[PDB]
Amino acid sequence: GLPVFITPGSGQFLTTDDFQSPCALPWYHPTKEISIPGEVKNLVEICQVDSLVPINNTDTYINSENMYSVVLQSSINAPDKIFSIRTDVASQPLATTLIGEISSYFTHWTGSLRFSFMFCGTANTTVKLLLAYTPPGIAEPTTRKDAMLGTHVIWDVGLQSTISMVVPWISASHYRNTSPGRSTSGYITCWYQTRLVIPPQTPPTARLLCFVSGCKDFCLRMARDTNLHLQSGAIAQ
Amino acid sequence: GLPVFITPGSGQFLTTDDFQSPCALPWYHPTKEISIPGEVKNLVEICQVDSLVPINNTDTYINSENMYSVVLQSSINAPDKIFSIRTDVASQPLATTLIGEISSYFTHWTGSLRFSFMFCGTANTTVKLLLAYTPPGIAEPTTRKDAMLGTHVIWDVGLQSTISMVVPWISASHYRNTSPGRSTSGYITCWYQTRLVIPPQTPPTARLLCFVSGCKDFCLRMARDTNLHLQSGAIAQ
Amino acid sequence: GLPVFITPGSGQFLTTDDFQSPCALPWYHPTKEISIPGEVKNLVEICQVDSLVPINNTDT
Amino acid sequence: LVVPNINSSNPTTSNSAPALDAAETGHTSSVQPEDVIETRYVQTSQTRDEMSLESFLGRSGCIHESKLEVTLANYNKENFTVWAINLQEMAQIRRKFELFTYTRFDSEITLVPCISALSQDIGHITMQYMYVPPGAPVPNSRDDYAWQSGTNASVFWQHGQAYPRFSLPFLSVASAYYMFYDGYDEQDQNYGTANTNNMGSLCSRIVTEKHIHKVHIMTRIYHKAKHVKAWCPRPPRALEYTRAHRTNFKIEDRSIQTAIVTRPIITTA
Amino acid sequence: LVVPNINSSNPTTSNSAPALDAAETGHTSSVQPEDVIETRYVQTSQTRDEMSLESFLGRSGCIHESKLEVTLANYNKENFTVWAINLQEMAQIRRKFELFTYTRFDSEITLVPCISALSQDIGHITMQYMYVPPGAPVPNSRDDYAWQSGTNASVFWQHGQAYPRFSLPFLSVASAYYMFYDGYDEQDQNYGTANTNNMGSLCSRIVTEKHIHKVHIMTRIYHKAKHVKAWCPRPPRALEYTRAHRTNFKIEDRSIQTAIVTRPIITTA
Amino acid sequence: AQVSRQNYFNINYFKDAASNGASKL
Amino acid sequence: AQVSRQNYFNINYFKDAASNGASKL
Amino acid sequence: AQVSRQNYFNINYFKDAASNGASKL
Amino acid sequence: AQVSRQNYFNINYFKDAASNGASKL
Amino acid sequence: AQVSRQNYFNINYFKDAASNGASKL
Amino acid sequence: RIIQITRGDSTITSQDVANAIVAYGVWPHYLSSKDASAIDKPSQPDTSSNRFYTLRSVTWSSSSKGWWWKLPDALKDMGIFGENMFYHYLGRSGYTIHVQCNASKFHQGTLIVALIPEHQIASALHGNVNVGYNYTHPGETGREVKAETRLNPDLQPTEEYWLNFDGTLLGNITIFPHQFINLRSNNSATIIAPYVNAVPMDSMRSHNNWSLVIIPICPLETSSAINTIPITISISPMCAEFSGARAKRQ
Ligand SMILES: CCCCCCCCCCCC(=O)O
Ligand SMILES: CCCCCCCCCCCC(=O)O
Repeated sequence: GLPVFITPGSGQFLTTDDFQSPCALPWYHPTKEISIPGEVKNLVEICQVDSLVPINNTDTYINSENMYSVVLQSSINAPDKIFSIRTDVASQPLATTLIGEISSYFTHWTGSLRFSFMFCGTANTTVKLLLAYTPPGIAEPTTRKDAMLGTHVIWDVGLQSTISMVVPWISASHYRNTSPGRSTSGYITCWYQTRLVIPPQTPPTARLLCFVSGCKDFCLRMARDTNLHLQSGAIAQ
Repeated sequence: GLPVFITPGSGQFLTTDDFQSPCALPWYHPTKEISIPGEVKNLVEICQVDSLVPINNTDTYINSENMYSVVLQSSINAPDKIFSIRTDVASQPLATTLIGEISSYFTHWTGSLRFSFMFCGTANTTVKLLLAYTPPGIAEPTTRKDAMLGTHVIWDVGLQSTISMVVPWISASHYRNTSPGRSTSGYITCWYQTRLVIPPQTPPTARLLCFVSGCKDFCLRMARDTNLHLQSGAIAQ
Repeated sequence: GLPVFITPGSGQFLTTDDFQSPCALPWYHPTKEISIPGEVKNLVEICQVDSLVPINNTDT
Repeated sequence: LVVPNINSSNPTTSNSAPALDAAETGHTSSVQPEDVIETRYVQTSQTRDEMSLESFLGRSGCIHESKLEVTLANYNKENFTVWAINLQEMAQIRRKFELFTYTRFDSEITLVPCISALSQDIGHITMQYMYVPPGAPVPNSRDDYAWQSGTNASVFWQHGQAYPRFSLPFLSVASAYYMFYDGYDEQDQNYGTANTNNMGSLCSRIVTEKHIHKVHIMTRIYHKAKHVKAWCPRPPRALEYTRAHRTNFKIEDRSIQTAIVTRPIITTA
Repeated sequence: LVVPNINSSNPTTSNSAPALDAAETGHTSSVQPEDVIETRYVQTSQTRDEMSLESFLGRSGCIHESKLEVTLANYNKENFTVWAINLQEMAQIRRKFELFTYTRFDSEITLVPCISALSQDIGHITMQYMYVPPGAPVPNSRDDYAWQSGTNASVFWQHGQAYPRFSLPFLSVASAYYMFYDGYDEQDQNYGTANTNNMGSLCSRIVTEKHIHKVHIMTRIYHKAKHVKAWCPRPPRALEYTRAHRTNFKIEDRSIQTAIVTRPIITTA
Repeated sequence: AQVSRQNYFNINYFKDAASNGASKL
Repeated sequence: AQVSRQNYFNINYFKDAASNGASKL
Repeated sequence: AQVSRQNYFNINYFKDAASNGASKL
Repeated sequence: AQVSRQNYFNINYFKDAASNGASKL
Repeated sequence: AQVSRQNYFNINYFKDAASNGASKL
Repeated sequence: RIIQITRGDSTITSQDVANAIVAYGVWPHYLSSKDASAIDKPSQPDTSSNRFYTLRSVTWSSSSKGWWWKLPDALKDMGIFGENMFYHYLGRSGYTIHVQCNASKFHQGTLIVALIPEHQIASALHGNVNVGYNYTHPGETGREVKAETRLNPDLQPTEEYWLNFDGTLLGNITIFPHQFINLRSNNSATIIAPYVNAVPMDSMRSHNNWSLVIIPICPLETSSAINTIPITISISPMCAEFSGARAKRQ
């Protein structure tokens, strides 16, 4: 027959290969497809949906709904820091959000992150906050002055209870690793720009919710297994 | 299926083969290319750049910058030999130059060599030198008369401090081995044509630098591993 | 991939075979040919040249 | 599949605040970099192919490890295995598919049979793997008549042979597989996907007749989805799995442990 | 790729001295044979293809020798290997790539697994090689769940099988690999390419279940660059290498020894 | 037939579609 | 397609370019 | 020749019809 | 070339006629 | 291409001429 | 022989050049949007940062073995350029390096002036040691080959100037953009260099792109009483761009 020459690699099983193989059920006709709402075609569709960041991840609020909100105080009359988080998509606390979870199935990422905040106080409660993003190469800011020297938004909480801020892609390389070592993409810090003011007979504190999702910008590459889930034993049948 | 006939050689691993193989990261999209100055496409580009020949390779000057220069003397009033070297690209002392190092990754060579010299004495110091190339088949010259009977250049060191001389390809065969046995491509010898003359109160000696590179002529073939580098042990991680 | 069927003879080494095989020195360019008088193309050219017959092949 | 370019942006002083919205609506914000900062014009060049479902799910992963310990004493009585097929017993694969409520795809199955020598030699070993759809007779011994495979599909592997592989078309009686099922039996029992996901069994036997070498044969089964479609994304599993077909997560004498790591103070990143 | 022809040349008596120049300028001389001697017309016929980067770097060379000594005592606890991938541990390959400051290419990896028999027989041995990108869980034992390879790429080899081989696309997050890096950590540590060249690990395990034959498996890994590009040539390494990712050359109680050979007198070639 | 890639050759060799390789995006 | 050589047959069989053989000079 | 399927490539390689694969319906 | 049978594909792969298969009747 | 013989099929599969089979006379 | 280079509000003249070298044949230019990664507008200070900065002079004597400086490190303290370098995460710049050294027609000596990309220095000692951040960041002072006892030496770079400080032979250093200053012919060397990196912009504090190495290949000799002469370096950033502004890094 046709003289052939066998090439290295022949006969191996590479789990990410793409070859054809004989069908064990010849002539079988599968069930017709019907219309089911909600089809997903690409994982980026999930990365673009907002999910709550467990910003209050301390031992006190840890296995409850409280890890998802921060409490603002009317008794504070100072430019205090309210909270901060690293900007790396798969770092804690972002890691367990939708976008952090999908990012953990890949090795590199790029793009801008959209952070949104929802103020949940009374309709008569007001406040102005400073939301700031500090590009890398420096320690996270400990004073409002140092924070505002970076990218920031001054949020007036009045009739709209929500705001969105974008952390732009500012990196030397086009992509970054989802597992960062001694590396950072920066920080997001929140500060009192003015004060949480309330009229008489109104609760003196109010909560804030923080969401994250990726922009049109966002992209992930090099699929890998996630470090965010385990199997330490058999799964019973 | 298609009747085929397996050919000898099948299944072997030849390190210099050229076959396709499945990609382990399907669909992966690599980082875009950006403009980086200095692209190299062919090793000959390196062979064509001048590098200093460690012409003074004696135990005295050996691990220093002095192995790269020769000292001329005003006290010599005679047609003395200043230095000499074999012309074989990978022989010592040429071996560790850029062109000698690249040549040591190949088995055969051909082409002309360009040798350049730079006089580093005072602007008031002068001299005329005889640079000569002796084709093979004879012992290296021991007298200026025998040297000049070959290919040569008489260099007047005046206002230009540099000169280039070309050692032409003169060989029976079209190529020569980079590892020569009982063989030579000839010699380059340097002699006082006149004398190193200086005015009063000027240093009585002056240095000379020698460079080598290949001409448009130059070509190497049959890639092989270099004899100019070793690994006698593990490289620590 | 393409369904194939292995034929008897496969994998054998027949010294008078005629197959292609990978080159161990890829991209290598051999020395140009120069003119050398006396090229022979076929053994019959030699058979057609006279040579002396050792007709007196005795021990003496 | 291209990611859009980052356009040039300028200093705005306006009445429309694109940064301001209401998330109460259940809609995700539409703010892009250009709305919040004076953006630079960058020509992004990223394909999104690797993030497609085909790419994400189209990778072979282990779904079952079948161990056959060959007994020489009752050679025909035993020496066969039975496994009710499912994608619920190995975590890595299970978690990826459970990111969706319904999935539909063809399956590529690759087998990796490994013979463990427990005697001086292994002789000649041949295995038979038969797919038994629900209702077909399940083998009861190494020499059961069901191994005749008159109509079921069987695949044979012998020592020395490359890894077996074959495809299966989408198998459900429904239009998609149920990754989750908020329902029961016709008898008000078995809450979950145990009802919906009955794909029959994969049975195997050592075909070689009685011999004198003890061996164990471990065949790992790998599954890769092809020509994939999925609907209704779900949050990823946050805890270890404990059972097949059930979302149960409680473990005895052990606290709930998620992948969230705590920190002392929330004002330090 | 053609080398130019040597043209005919005649005796010149002129005011322009092509042989005379100034190398102070940092420019290499342009003198060809015809400028210095009465040259003969020769029709050169040499291609320069073999001197191309593709040809020079496009050859398979050993970059790692992975030794797995199978222990029968704690069979599942050990029997796996981990190696942080890099081209710095074997001299021949390292020196060739370090002739450039930045390189960019796809990689072809060929594996040469050799089983060393330490018992009467070797039975049936099967190996699994898995590529673990940075961040993915690294296996901790032979039976780690990470070997399920739900999404990482794994390749299997069994005794009798031809040499495995597969390609990897250019892997960096940058536009080229750094062969050298005059920089540090974000913490002012780890000077060198240790920062820039983090490609993850190559892990392997013997897949066959517990058996009774002691064996050692040495898998040598060969790497060949394909579709190569390189920038900014550098002088070749002149001394033995001592560490990965560092240009250090000092060895304890040993003098610096280059490949230059000394001679007694410089007036004798 | 021939297809471009992120040019290569490709045809189906089996009669059942389940046998085919990965889908084109 | 067919290419000349320093004539031979050559086509790509895989969908990813990294799989291809040595580059043409 | 090429055939559609419930498109793929198919030709007969042997000289006796008994050698052929399953019949087209 | 293609031949009918008591249709199939057939070409010679070797340079010597003795190598060919059975003769056509 | 196809060649006559003392007809058969033949093409070169490698990029270096040294790889080719015996020369045509 | 005559050069005049005008940069910001600065002009260099040299009546004895070996005309200027443009490293790798590429003239410096601002980063193109096609190669860009970061998405914010880069600040371009122009004439306030793209001007000549003269560093502290070094003395060339008969026993000198060599010196090196690293860029952008050498300019970290230089006016507006230095400021931008630390207020921004990312920076990018090309340079015009003008090395000046005059003597007399009765002096002889030769310097090699090389600009090396990614000059990863070797450490002084054997064993598991690496070069400490402080030692590859000497500032405008640069580093001079002194062969004689320094500190925490397990953190020091090598002094083997003839091995290019990195295990390759001086002598082949000519493969890098370079010029010679041979006293009988010239009194300056000028190298114009574009930005060279595998990323479009980078951290200037963490990564030095170019290393400027100066080595006396032929010693300074003269019968004049003026037997040591200085070597002065003036460097002008070109097309400097910065991005990722925030507080100043200390
Ligand atoms: C015969 C080899 C095994 C074939 C396995 C493919 C079946 C997937 C069914 C998915 C339903 C589920 O278990 O949740
Ligand atoms: C999975 C098999 C190993 C793949 C090795 C290719 C990676 C080359 C990275 C070059 C950077 C360096 O180590 O200097």
